Amino acid sequence: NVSFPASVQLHTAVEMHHWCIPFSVDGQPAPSLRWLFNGSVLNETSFIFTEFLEPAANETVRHGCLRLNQPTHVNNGNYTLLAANPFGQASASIMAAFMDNP
Amino acid sequence: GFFLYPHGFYGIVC
Amino acid sequence: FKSVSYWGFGRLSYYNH
Repeated sequence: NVSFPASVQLHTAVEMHHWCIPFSVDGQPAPSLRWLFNGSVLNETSFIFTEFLEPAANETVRHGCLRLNQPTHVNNGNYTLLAANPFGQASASIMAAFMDNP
Repeated sequence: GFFLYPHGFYGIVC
Repeated sequence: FKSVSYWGFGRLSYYNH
């Protein structure tokens, strides 16, 4: 079984009806994941959750979005994706802005 | 963790 | 650690664990 360190890649926020922070993750064993918002652990609710694409056969890479539904200026801030497995840790952060702040 | 995936997603867990 | 949940409609609650 091919073992290798967890890795992540984060892309800038895109609007696709809902908002999406796109990402990729990889690793063997399959990594564990967590999101942070301004350094705080982000709990997934029906308005912010992780949504994956179905993975293609014969590949360990996983792609998806942090999907935000109906966000506002309060959701503007620093999003971090954390991944880990036994062979390494990875981390990536971007700034996202969804509405102008009053 | 995952709102959509109580048992993880193809190995990936929250 | 602290955590955050978004409940929609501009509602963010923080929770201090």
